[PDB]
Amino acid sequence: SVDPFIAIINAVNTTHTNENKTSFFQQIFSTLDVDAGFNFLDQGSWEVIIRKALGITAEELLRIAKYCFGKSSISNVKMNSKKFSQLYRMAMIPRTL
Amino acid sequence: NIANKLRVNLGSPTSTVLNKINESRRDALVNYYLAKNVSGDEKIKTAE
Repeated sequence: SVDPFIAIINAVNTTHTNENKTSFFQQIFSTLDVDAGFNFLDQGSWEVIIRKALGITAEELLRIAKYCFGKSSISNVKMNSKKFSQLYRMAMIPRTL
Repeated sequence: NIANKLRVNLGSPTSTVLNKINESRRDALVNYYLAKNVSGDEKIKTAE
């Protein structure tokens, strides 16, 4: 549909609208924050919910974070709605196939 | 820790395991609400 295709190409839809209750971002990523700190060089409590959403293992998530950020700034990333697209993009193209 | 990280790919919000989670949670919550924290002037002892 429209929202996963947008989230593949651009920002995940974070605007709560005249839908049922919420946006596509809180529908997929159950409880996170746009513009939050993410030390996914090591781990966090978000790391459960991102694997809930995308269906990734641990080292495949580490490799999918090696790309789309480079191997220099994996530690301190302030992920807005466009940086979650970098993770949704590389991990929903396989599962829709 | 183990309960927070067995929730990773298991216990999805569209499944049947979370129904059993909720059924085991209501049996604790109803009995605890019968134990404490109501207006105690009313005789509320059972689930009915």
